[PDB]
Amino acid sequence: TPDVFISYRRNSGSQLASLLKVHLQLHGFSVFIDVEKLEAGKFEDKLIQSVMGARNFVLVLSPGALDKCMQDHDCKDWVHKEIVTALSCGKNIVPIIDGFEWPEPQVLPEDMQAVLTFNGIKWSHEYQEATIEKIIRFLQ
Amino acid sequence: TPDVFISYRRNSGSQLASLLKVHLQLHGFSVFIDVEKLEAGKFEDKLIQSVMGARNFVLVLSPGALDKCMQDHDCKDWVHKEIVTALSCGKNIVPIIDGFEWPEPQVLPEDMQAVLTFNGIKWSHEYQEATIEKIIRFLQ
Amino acid sequence: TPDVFISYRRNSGSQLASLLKVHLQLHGFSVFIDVEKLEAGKFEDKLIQSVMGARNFVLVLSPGALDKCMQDHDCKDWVHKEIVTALSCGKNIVPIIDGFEWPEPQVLPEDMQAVLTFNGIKWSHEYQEATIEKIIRFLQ
Amino acid sequence: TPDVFISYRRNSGSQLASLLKVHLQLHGFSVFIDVEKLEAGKFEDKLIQSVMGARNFVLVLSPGALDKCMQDHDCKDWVHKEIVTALSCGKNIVPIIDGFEWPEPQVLPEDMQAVLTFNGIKWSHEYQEATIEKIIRFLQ
Amino acid sequence: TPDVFISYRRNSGSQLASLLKVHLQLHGFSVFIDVEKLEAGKFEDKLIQSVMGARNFVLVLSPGALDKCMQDHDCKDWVHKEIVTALSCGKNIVPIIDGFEWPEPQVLPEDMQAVLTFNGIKWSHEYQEATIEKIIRFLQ
Amino acid sequence: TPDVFISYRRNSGSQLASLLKVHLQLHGFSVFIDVEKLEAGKFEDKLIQSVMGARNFVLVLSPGALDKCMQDHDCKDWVHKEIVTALSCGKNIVPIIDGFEWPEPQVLPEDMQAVLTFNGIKWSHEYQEATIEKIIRFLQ
Amino acid sequence: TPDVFISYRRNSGSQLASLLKVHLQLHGFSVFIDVEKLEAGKFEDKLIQSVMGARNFVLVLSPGALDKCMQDHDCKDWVHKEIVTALSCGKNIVPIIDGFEWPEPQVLPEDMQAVLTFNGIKWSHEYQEATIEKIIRFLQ
Amino acid sequence: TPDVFISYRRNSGSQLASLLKVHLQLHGFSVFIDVEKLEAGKFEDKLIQSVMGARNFVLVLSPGALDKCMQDHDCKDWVHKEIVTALSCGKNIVPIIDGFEWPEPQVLPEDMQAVLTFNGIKWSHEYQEATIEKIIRFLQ
Ligand SMILES: Nc1ncnc2c1ncn2[C@@H]1O[C@H](COP(=O)(O)OP(=O)(O)OC[C@H]2O[C@@H]([n+]3ccc4c(I)cccc4c3)[C@H](O)[C@@H]2O)[C@@H](O)[C@H]1O
Ligand SMILES: Nc1ncnc2c1ncn2[C@@H]1O[C@H](COP(=O)(O)OP(=O)(O)OC[C@H]2O[C@@H]([n+]3ccc4c(I)cccc4c3)[C@H](O)[C@@H]2O)[C@@H](O)[C@H]1O
Ligand SMILES: Nc1ncnc2c1ncn2[C@@H]1O[C@H](COP(=O)(O)OP(=O)(O)OC[C@H]2O[C@@H]([n+]3ccc4c(I)cccc4c3)[C@H](O)[C@@H]2O)[C@@H](O)[C@H]1O
Ligand SMILES: Nc1ncnc2c1ncn2[C@@H]1O[C@H](COP(=O)(O)OP(=O)(O)OC[C@H]2O[C@@H]([n+]3ccc4c(I)cccc4c3)[C@H](O)[C@@H]2O)[C@@H](O)[C@H]1O
Ligand SMILES: Nc1ncnc2c1ncn2[C@@H]1O[C@H](COP(=O)(O)OP(=O)(O)OC[C@H]2O[C@@H]([n+]3ccc4c(I)cccc4c3)[C@H](O)[C@@H]2O)[C@@H](O)[C@H]1O
Ligand SMILES: Nc1ncnc2c1ncn2[C@@H]1O[C@H](COP(=O)(O)OP(=O)(O)OC[C@H]2O[C@@H]([n+]3ccc4c(I)cccc4c3)[C@H](O)[C@@H]2O)[C@@H](O)[C@H]1O
Ligand SMILES: Nc1ncnc2c1ncn2[C@@H]1O[C@H](COP(=O)(O)OP(=O)(O)OC[C@H]2O[C@@H]([n+]3ccc4c(I)cccc4c3)[C@H](O)[C@@H]2O)[C@@H](O)[C@H]1O
Ligand SMILES: Nc1ncnc2c1ncn2[C@@H]1O[C@H](COP(=O)(O)OP(=O)(O)OC[C@H]2O[C@@H]([n+]3ccc4c(I)cccc4c3)[C@H](O)[C@@H]2O)[C@@H](O)[C@H]1O
Repeated sequence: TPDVFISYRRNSGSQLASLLKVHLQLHGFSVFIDVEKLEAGKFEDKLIQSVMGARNFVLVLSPGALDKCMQDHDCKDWVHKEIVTALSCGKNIVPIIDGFEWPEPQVLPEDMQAVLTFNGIKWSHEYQEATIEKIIRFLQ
Repeated sequence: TPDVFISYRRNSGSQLASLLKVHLQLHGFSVFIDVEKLEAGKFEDKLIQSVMGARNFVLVLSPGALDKCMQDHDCKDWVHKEIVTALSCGKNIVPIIDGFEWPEPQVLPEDMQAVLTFNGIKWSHEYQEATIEKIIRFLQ
Repeated sequence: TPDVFISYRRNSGSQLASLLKVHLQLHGFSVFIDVEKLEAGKFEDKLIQSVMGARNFVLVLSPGALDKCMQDHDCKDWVHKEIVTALSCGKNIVPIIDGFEWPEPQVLPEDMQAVLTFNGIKWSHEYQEATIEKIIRFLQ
Repeated sequence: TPDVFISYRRNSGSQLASLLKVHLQLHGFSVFIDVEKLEAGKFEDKLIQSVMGARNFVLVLSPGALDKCMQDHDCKDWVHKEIVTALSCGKNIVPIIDGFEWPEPQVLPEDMQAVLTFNGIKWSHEYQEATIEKIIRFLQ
Repeated sequence: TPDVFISYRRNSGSQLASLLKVHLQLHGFSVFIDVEKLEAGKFEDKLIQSVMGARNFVLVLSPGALDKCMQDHDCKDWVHKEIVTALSCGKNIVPIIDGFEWPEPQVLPEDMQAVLTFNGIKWSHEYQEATIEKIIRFLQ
Repeated sequence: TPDVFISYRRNSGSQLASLLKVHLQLHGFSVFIDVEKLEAGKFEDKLIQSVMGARNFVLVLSPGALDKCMQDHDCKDWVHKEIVTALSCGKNIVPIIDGFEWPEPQVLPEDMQAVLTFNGIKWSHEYQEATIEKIIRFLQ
Repeated sequence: TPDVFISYRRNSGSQLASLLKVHLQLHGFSVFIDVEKLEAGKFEDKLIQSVMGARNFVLVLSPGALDKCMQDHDCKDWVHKEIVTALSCGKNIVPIIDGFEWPEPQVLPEDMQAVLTFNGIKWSHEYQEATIEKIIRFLQ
Repeated sequence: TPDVFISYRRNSGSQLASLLKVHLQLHGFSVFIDVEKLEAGKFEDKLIQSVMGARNFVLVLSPGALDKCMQDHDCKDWVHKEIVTALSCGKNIVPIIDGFEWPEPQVLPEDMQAVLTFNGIKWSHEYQEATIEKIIRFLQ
């Protein structure tokens, strides 16, 4: 299974996730993204099983990324699902912040709380080689 | 039996399906379609045993192709019947999306909810060369 | 150089226009379509230039095909603009008819009304191969 | 000297501008971007002196990328200042469409209004591989 | 193990905190600052485990540095709970004074009230060479 | 003579002026700061001669560093008096940004307008080493 | 422990207290002033114990010295707190008067009234040696 | 003859000046103060002829040390008479600042405004050892 798994929001952070894919690949990482690796069949059994098999779990944080996860107690939203699988399996979550404004824990569901307690990486357009060299530092 | 069976709405996807049917045949994929092989008076007992024979099932989801299917408990709608044999027989469904908007699962009857859970291909009018490849990779 | 220049409306004739092209170029003709052969630069020069360079002209009709062409007295529309260019030079126009309501000439621009007298070919949902012989016989 | 020169907005097209530069380099192109090639001194000379120095001119269009270019007849904006240099010197202009909604040519100033007449390349998230080869196809 | 551990507010004590780290390091110390040594994973378990291992404990005070610690009886504020673990563990608390005002001791939480009863060092910009030597003297 | 002359506002840039002095000294540069190289006598003669001496000119732009320069027609403020000297002799100006609100040129006196037209470096607390690496690239 | 303890009011007696130390020091006496001998750790225990260990006790009575001791029932004020420890251990109190006019002690707490009954010493600028020499004759 | 001449206001500078005198003497500078040297007879030609002989001219600037000199057009004030002799002879002036609020030049007579343009020394109660060391560098 690819080492890094990238979880993003389609209508908010598609360009960041694709830039993250390219730099990591040039540095010897095997990355998974849905618009490249997802194929024929039912798409539920491939997202959940692919998250587990990847050592790292990059989460792209872009403005209003977790708005749909709000009040999603039933666990229908597909960003709600992905974080839950990463926590329970205990992966190395590396949130990348790009214009994200953090809320307070009581606004989100109870299952996906531990993501807020992870050390993220600031994405900076002024010093990118420094931001990229830092992300590679976190990844295993 | 034909490699690919095409299911489309008569008053919507007729043009996409015909455009879709030709492209596959140029690539060695024998294709079945009603307007070319449907006769003999008793047509039910061939068209139902035409979707069983072909392993690949294509559901051309043109805008509002499921409109006349809600509350069809009798399952009289023809479009409803073809997919059922695909789900009952566990076929390889490859939906092609052209402007469709996905209703919530609770909307449509519970019987046919399976088709909503299959990864689908978005037909691109500007990059038609790459869209043809992605369909090939999905089809068996 | 191009031999057949195809005109259509992207909001209704996209699939129809795409289907026509594949057969004509299959038989050995040369075809120009915007979403393929159009190149870098300014296009208003190229389209009108390409329309002239094509001995054959094809028009695709469809409901809403000329809704935007109505009251285009300034010749800003691209369907109206390209039709007259071919019309003036006596280009071989081969219209294709579709399911739409025929509007009376007065509403449409007077200069463009001259194309209505050409011997169009109706598109058949059940005799697709029949139309290919009829249309390709019009060409050289 | 540089071969390509990328213009964009820093609050809407920086992720697409960064992804665009990465791919161009792998294919042997020398892309100029501000956050990398800009150094010490007065930047109004190196930017302009490099706009006219590169054969190709690339512009990234994003949601509302030209509003700061509207009614700015004073020419104080820099995306404006870069295009006129490319429009005037007759470089190869390659717009990229990423959610852009085209305005009618009247709103923008006169010296910039000829950019709307070029042939942009739609950015597709589903078919990024086909998008890049097109851009390279345009670059010369 | 880090010899020193700097606890500062981010929005006002970062310039003082970073200058301290440089001067302390040149004398052979091993300072811990979050932006340099905090890495991948949940961060709370790391610094609390790093302060406990920190022989000393520089607390940069800044105009309103402890503004956010009043009424934080929950022990959630981060400057707040950082001090408590060193009072609880009985470390060498060395307040650094740069523009700070001393309020009534009642308002602060009772778990951290012992912090106001320590000998502080006043930072001076006219005599920086002299305030650095005094800091190095307070460190054991 | 030295290599760098550092200008700041003592009320807000004192920490960033001392942080940038020690880093630049460790790289083999000679830095003039007012509270170290300034001895006894008429300081006006020494400041103006020190600005003229060092080839480089670093200006620490912090929140409001140019507020006192507004309406300074008489040229009495001392940060203003140093910038006019640097521009006139054509030195190498390297502004450093920190929380700065960039103003419209008109507010500042006409004498020192050219400072805003030089390329600067944004000070980053998370990526400080890359920032210091960038400054050394500007310096001569 | 010191041979003499200096208690003063920092907003008045600092300059005098600094002149007392530099004169008692030259006569062999060992002195405790807070600005130079107070160091790492908690300070309250060190200054209420230094009064105890001190062999002599000096109270610099300067304008406004005992204003803050007024109605200090809790004995928080350090000028108040340092006297009581001096009286309890039977120490020698040698007040120095510099423009101080003693009040009625009814208002003062009954635990401080003992100070005024001690033989005071007046500081004379004109005849410093006479007052310096008398102070030593009192230091026993 | 004395090498350092101390000017002070007896209602404020008496204590600091006496402190400043003792520290200077221990380092080997023959200092001149009125209470220690102003002999009998007529005192005008005593300290007016001394400052000229003394190379350095220290001036204690306690709160209101030049508030009586304001509008002293008659040269009556004795602090005024000493600055003019120091300036008019071109001596080395070393102001010592203690709780001073620097006035705007126009408030003072033109004869002695030149004393404000000398690099003064800020007296620090916490860092007197550095303060005293700094004066030694400023002396000659
Ligand atoms: N005895 C008779 N002989 C000849 N024509 C008859 C007839 N009775 C009725 N019609 C006509 O057929 C229409 C029903 O079609 P529609 O009402 O539009 O429904 P859909 O568009 O949803 O279906 C779209 C999908 O159905 C599958 N399909 C295939 C063959 C079908 C046949 I043969 C008959 C009916 C439905 C069929 C549906 C096909 O594969 C396609 O892909 C009626 O209106 C009549 O004009
Ligand atoms: N069967 C179907 N085939 C084609 N298109 C369909 C469809 N059903 C629905 N749509 C349409 O596609 C949109 C998706 O956007 P959303 O529903 O807002 O989801 P998100 O953007 O929040 O999550 C973003 C993250 O989820 C993971 N992911 C990966 C694949 C997914 C698929 I395939 C379907 C639905 C969610 C998916 C989520 C992946 O890792 C990604 O990075 C829907 O809205 C529909 O318009
Ligand atoms: N002297 C100074 N030094 C450092 N930073 C300064 C600064 N003055 C201002 N800022 C800050 O930098 C931001 C720039 O963002 P904007 O002013 O909104 O420009 P845009 O993003 O709209 O245009 C996008 C296109 O402009 C070209 N470009 C390149 C470099 C530029 C620089 I350097 C300054 C100003 C405009 C520039 C425009 C480039 O080719 C790009 O492709 C401002 O807002 C300030 O925060
Ligand atoms: N400068 C620009 N670069 C890139 N994309 C731009 C753009 N400006 C606008 N769009 C976008 O492309 C869409 C298409 O234009 P539409 O307004 O929908 O007109 P139609 O599609 O109905 O007519 C169809 C008939 O016109 C001929 N044709 C060919 C090429 C055209 C181009 I290139 C632009 C506009 C109209 C064109 C019409 C074509 O060969 C056929 O025969 C617009 O809506 C914009 O989303
Ligand atoms: N899960 C997340 N991952 C990444 N970034 C996140 C985040 N959540 C939130 N932010 C962002 O980072 C900021 C932190 O600054 P603040 O929240 O204002 O705290 P303070 O400045 O008041 O206290 C200053 C003292 O806190 C200690 N410290 C150290 C590390 C911390 C981390 I890592 C996260 C949150 C607080 C921390 C506090 C440190 O030792 C320092 O000395 C927030 O504001 C968010 O913008
Ligand atoms: N926790 C803290 N750490 C560092 N600095 C702190 C601080 N709290 C406060 N300040 C600062 O120090 C000033 C004290 O001024 P005050 O409290 O008004 O005292 P006084 O004016 O009466 O004159 C002084 C008299 O108190 C005895 N003394 C000696 C040492 C002291 C120390 I060390 C701390 C507090 C009080 C002290 C009192 C001394 O022996 C003499 O007799 C405040 O204003 C702050 O700027
Ligand atoms: N004939 C007389 N014999 C004896 N004592 C007399 C007297 N007439 C007047 N007083 C007394 O002196 C006071 C005026 O002192 P103040 O009003 O405070 O003025 P200052 O503080 O500026 O002076 C201090 C600064 O000036 C220089 N200095 C040096 C010597 C001075 C003398 I001798 C007299 C006046 C000012 C002098 C100033 C000195 O070197 C230092 O630098 C009056 O009240 C009388 O008690
Ligand atoms: N003769 C005197 N001796 C001692 N202290 C005096 C004094 N006169 C006045 N003060 C006091 O010192 C404060 C200075 O702070 P400010 O008034 O805000 O000035 P700035 O912020 O502009 O300075 C930031 C930049 O100015 C240059 N610089 C260098 C040396 C300066 C000197 I020497 C005096 C004044 C301004 C100077 C500015 C230097 O290069 C630095 O980088 C005033 O307010 C007075 O309280």
